[PDB]
Amino acid sequence: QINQVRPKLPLLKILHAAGAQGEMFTVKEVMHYLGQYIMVKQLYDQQEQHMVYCGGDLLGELLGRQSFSVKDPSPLYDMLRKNLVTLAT
Ligand SMILES: CC(C)Oc1cc(C#N)ccc1C1=N[C@@H](c2cccc(Cl)c2)[C@@H](c2ccc(Cl)cc2)N1C(=O)N1CCNC(=O)C1
Repeated sequence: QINQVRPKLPLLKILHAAGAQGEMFTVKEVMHYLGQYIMVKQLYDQQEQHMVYCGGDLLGELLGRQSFSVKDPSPLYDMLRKNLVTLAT
């Protein structure tokens, strides 16, 4: 057993649509399922594989924006700030 926290139903949907290893994880575990989700869903640019385009996806509707970069993680962590509680203080 993991001994960690469950994100809300829409966010858990992204992670399960990716194939997550439970319903209880840390920020660093939950966000790893986004990387595998995009790699399976191939939501990145043809020109820039590290640039992500979630427009029309559940992950995009949940982000509230069609795009972010592997070099700019900020809006993911902000979508977690209010969806997911962590050990961090
Ligand atoms: C899925 C595409 C976009 O990912 C990549 C492609 C490239 C290129 N060119 C370079 C890097 C990745 C990358 N970098 C990480 C990452 C770590 C920390 C922060 C962030 Cl934001 C990203 C993580 C990932 C995790 C969450 C998300 Cl939301 C998206 C992507 N991520 C991967 O999931 N990877 C890299 C390793 N092998 C794989 O098969 C997939």
